Amino acid sequence: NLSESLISDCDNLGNFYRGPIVLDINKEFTIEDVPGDGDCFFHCLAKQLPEVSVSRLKGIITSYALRNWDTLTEAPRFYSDPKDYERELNRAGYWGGTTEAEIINHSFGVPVVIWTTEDKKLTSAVQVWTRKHGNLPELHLLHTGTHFMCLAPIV
Repeated sequence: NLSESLISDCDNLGNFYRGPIVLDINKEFTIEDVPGDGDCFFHCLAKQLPEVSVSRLKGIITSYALRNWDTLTEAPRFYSDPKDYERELNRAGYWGGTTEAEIINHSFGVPVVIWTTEDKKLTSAVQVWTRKHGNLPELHLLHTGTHFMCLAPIV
């Protein structure tokens, strides 16, 4: 259940893949609650990036958006320009999600896999950014209700 194994069951939607995939969360994954002031996205990914704190992650994302707006898709769809995005992203209560997942994928190069669940027991869908460069281990998340948890395939 790493990124490349999932995409044949997804649609290729350009900058990411997405597909309905229904897996038993308790049977297939380990999941972890991580606190946060927003929706837990940044703490979850800071945990999975061992040399990167929450504040450093936001700084990397901010810089990447300022310098790579022409090659991003999600942030430019929802924000007028990188300055507008920087102002919102850097509020303490900002809710992270797919917009930052793309920036993390492009900046660190790492695959990002976000599973969604509607009933908290089975997944309903997965969204996948495939590797862009480097050899960092994949970042996986579960999006449940209005928050994110860390996720890893059971070994």
